[PDB]
Amino acid sequence: FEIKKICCIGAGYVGGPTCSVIAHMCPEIRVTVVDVNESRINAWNSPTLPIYEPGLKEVVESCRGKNLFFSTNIDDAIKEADLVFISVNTPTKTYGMGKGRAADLKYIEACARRIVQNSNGYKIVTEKSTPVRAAESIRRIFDANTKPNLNLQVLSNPEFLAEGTAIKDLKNPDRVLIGGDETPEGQRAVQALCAVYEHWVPREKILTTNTWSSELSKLAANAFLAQRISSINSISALCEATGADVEEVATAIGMDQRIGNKFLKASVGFGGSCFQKDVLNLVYLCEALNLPEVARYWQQVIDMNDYQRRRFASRIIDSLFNTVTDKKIAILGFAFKKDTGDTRESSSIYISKYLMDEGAHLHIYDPKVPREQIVVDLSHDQVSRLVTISKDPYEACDGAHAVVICTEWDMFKELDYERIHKKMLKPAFIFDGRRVLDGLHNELQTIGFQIETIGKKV
Amino acid sequence: EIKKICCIGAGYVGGPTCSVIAHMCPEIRVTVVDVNESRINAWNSPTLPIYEPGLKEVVESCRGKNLFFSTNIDDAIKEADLVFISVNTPTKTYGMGKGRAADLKYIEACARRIVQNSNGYKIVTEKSTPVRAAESIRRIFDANTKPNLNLQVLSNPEFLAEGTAIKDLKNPDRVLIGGDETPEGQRAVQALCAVYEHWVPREKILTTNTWSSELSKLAANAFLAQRISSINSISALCEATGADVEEVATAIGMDQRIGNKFLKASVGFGGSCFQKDVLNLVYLCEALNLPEVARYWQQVIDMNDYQRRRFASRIIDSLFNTVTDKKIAILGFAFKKDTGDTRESSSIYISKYLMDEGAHLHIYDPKVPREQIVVDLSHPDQVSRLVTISKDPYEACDGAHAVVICTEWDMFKELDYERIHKKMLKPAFIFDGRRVLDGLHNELQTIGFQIETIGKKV
Amino acid sequence: FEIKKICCIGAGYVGGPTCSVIAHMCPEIRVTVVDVNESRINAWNSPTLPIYEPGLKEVVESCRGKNLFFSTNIDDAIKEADLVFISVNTPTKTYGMGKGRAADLKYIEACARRIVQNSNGYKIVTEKSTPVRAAESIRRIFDANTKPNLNLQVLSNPEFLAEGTAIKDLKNPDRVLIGGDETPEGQRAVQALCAVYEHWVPREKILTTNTWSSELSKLAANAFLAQRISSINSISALCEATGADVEEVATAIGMDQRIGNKFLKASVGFGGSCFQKDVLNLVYLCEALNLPEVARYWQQVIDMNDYQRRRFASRIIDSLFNTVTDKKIAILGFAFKKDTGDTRESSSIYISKYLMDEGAHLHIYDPKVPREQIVVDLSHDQVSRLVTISKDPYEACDGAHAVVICTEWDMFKELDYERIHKKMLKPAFIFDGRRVLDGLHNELQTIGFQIETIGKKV
Repeated sequence: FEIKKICCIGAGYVGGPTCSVIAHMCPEIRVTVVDVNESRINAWNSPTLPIYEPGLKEVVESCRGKNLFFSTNIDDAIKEADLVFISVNTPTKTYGMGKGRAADLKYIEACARRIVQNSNGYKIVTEKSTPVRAAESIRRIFDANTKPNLNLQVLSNPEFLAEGTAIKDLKNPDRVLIGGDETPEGQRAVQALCAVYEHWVPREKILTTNTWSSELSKLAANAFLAQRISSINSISALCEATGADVEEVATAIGMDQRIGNKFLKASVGFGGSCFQKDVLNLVYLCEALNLPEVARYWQQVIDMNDYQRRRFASRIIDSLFNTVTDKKIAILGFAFKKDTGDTRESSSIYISKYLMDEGAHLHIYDPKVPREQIVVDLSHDQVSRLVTISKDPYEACDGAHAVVICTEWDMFKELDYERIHKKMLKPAFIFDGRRVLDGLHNELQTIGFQIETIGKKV
Repeated sequence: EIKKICCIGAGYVGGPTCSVIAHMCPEIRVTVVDVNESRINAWNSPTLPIYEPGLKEVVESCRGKNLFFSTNIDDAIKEADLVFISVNTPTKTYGMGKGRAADLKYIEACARRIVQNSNGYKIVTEKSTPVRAAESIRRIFDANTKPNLNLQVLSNPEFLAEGTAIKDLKNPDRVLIGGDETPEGQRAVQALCAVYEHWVPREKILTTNTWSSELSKLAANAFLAQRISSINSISALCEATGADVEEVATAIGMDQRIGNKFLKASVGFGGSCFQKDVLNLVYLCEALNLPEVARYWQQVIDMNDYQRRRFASRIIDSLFNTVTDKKIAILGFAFKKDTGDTRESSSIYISKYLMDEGAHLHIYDPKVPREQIVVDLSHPDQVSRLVTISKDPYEACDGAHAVVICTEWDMFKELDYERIHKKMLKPAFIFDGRRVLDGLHNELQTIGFQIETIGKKV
Repeated sequence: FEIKKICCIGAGYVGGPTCSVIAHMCPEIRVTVVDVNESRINAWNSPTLPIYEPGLKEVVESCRGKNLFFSTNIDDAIKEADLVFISVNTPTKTYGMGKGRAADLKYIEACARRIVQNSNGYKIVTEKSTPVRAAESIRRIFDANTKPNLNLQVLSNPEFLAEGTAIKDLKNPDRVLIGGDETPEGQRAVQALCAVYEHWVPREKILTTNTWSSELSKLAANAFLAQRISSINSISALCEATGADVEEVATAIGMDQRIGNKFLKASVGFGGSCFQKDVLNLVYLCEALNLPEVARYWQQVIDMNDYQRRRFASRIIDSLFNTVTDKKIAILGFAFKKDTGDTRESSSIYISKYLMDEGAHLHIYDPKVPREQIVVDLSHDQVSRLVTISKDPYEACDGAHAVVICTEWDMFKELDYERIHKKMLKPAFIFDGRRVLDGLHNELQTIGFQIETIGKKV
């Protein structure tokens, strides 16, 4: 009927911030986040949260201990909950079928079973990572382990938040998506969860589908975004060959309202822990379902990304006459995008890897990524021989043959380039992988730099 | 200051654009010229050779005052400040790039005509904007200089859609103008801007180099085509998993970074713009040794081709792989609703696949003339033996095994399907290739139909 | 309950001989064979039957007009029948999907519909050509066109007879196979048809399966037989390369009772209208069902057959120094196997075709095949220029460079080879494609022949 108590299994990004927001917006609902990881739970109950998000500390502390609880007691929280969120990791498989592409359902299934063991009467169970087949899997387990007077409803409610802006995104979503059965039972359940979201979210922005659609939506959304980036990246190679300019072309394209102007910035390649993972998973799913045409269609988004990184590296190596042994090269930017410390699937790792294959002496600078993270990312002895992590950008550039800008940190616009030039070996190259130095081209060339950028003919 | 305009080419590009300019700039003399005398006479008649809503009023508003249609090319060039080249760029039919490359023969001949008839300073602006057009005109001008002859070459693509040409010309999303990044080019661009600023706000006017304006027109259409192919690829996936493509497209679309336009799954995209532009883009990548980029874009075409085939082969399979002497209704022949245009219509391809099976097709479309349906299906006896063009949908469905909906005409929503069912052979099939019958499935299933549709599992 | 009246739709090999035997063995049953082809029906009612089979004329005439009837009145025969056989042609598709491989269900479906229109109360309907999906197709049609008090049961009862021995095979079958639903209705029906066969056939030899199994059995049986031939043919190529002898190897193989000694005679290639058609159909079915591994497995049976014919032809052409223009060559045997006039998929057609490609003057002899059939088989002007049909074998060999034995007619063993040699050009070649001349090798070599055979090293 009404949702008064909520259990969230999983205290990560998927479930921590969401349930904190729910308990901040609905004073009447007892929200209990549970996790087997004790050190994670103690961090949520500390004055410093295990997740860095703007305004998150304030949201939690305004209701923690009131109607928001972080507990290591999973069993009991399930027992007394009207609604159980499942938001646990779904890491990519590391061995077996779909190795490196398919998602691993083991934690979802283990949570599904713990729910049965600890559960009585009516409950609504909503999965939040939403890989394809999660809901089907949870359904199979519930149906095969029933009890008298046990009625578990299964729903799907994917998270669309982006890290860095989790709270704004949670308070002001483009849409909320809930999936459930096209049954009179399933309808009863979708309504219940809707009523929770309607505390801060208009009904206009709440969309109800079937469980399969919510699963495929999350995946497809991220695939379309990634496609946009590879599309404009493919154009960038064509601009380099013709004398067109990818920033002019992208702006022209974006002013068509049927297309819109977002996700059209050409780059050395997309990164982050969402896009490649989701496109690879989509490809796997199509192969497994005997849809090879659709699989090869989506594979191109990955192949284009790979090609964009390789041709960038290759252009650097060719400018150096195909010899980079013992030459110092500055890598400016290691984060996968600016204004974050996240390096997952960062394009800098890949470019670095290519230059290390050439025996380059890499001096790497990034204002936010820790030295420890960079070392681990490049390793898998080569790192010890070839990689220096520079304290400052000038240190990285001192006596370098080339400067390679890999991340679009704003500070790179405003470095003293005349000084950098003096201390570089000649010819001094600047390779701009992010169009971050647009407008400075005439000045850099008169300073003496050979300056090159994605999507611009030499 | 531009006060005299000559437009070579009285087609879809030149006619409407120059009529609008003249209707917005009383002070500018605008002369549309063409060698084809009968066309010119038609522009000077009460029956223009182009049917666009609003066009007759625009023409008659200023024709004779400051808008003129003439067969005298030479005197129109001689006097003009600005010369638009608005001639056809047909796809090559033989030779290198047969079926994919644009043929620049008319653009070159105009460039040669312009030099023959010009002295002093003139701006020449290419409007069809195929890739290399600007370079071509520039090569003819540069090799044929006269003392005191200073021609500037600009590129200015049209973005109108037939049916809303006037609305798109009076309120464009953007105006694109390409020119050299030089003082000459800048001056020439400025002059053309000043013309458009009589009715177009300066924020919506974008200036670029001439390569960018060419690439932009090609790229925009490719991006649009790619979106439809992406959503069609999702539709196959939905059919295999139990997701619904409309649900999914609506979820994807409410992401403000993706936008909700061009996300409707269909039997395949059609029209004179998309396949042509993507094919030309593929061709240009091969020629520029960008095979990676060529196969990336080729996928947009292959996915379109795959979506049509799997739709057809689903019809053929449901009829146990024999359609010989079987009556099949085809509802809709235009490439989309509300038009009589059949170019690259999916109906053509579906009809073609069923004809290879010896199907007796009965085709109904409320706007496409019977001679256009016949001529499209005759392209390289089969049409003679197998095809009937019906005058009402009920004559087409009388005694048919299957009803194929290929074009999203609204009237198909509202037919008497109880009536149709009774007169169909059993089992009676409806294959809905446009999702036109969504919401009605339970009505039709209980009437007795086997009803199938794109992006919905059976 | 009991079967007293039987209607057979189709008066060919499938239904003519079977129903004649049924009416000869069951005096109590009224058997009525019907066909739209009037000239076929009048032939069955004449003293000379349209089908040549040993003892067939006697079987028909002992009961024709008593309890066996051949009628052009399809409609009425259906009305009064307890049991309706469907045994009409299922020709390979000539256009569309599965062209040249898939079977065409059009006549089965047309018979299914005529049955509904003309049928009341309870009837059992048994299809006898049994291509895959036939029964499913008939079932779909019956279910979609029901009436009050209409109960049609669908069964499958494939024919295994071989032409030439139809009657012996019908009176003494290895097995009878009937397929029907695993329902209490389907069981009722299978029993009824069993009781008919039990008039001359022991219950031990009557096998009951599901409708899908009977369909796949017919196909798979013929595929296994064809596989056996290609297997021993593959070995024959290996014997030629090693010095083993394929007749020794085949005999050794066959004496393993787990293998048995049938269908192990190596040849130039299998033929007849059953094997290639059934293997091609099996391959198509696997492709259509997304079983590409199984498809390529079975394709090898066809590829091996093709390879065996080609390498045989190629050996002839190489022995002639790759020039056969205007050289006379005797083709002895045109029938696909000995003791018949049937040339369907005969290996002689293929070998002939290869030599005609070389501009050979073919003199063709066969004791049973008509001249008219040979001409039609080789045609599709080349035949007029290059092909002579010889009255006698000696005429064929007179002034020939080579003698090619393509069919295993016994008479070829006993020709006067010393005479043939005298009249041949030298070197005189004999190419034995059937091991028909085994044991004569020493004599032919001392006569002066260069004699070669399948599966024997030079």
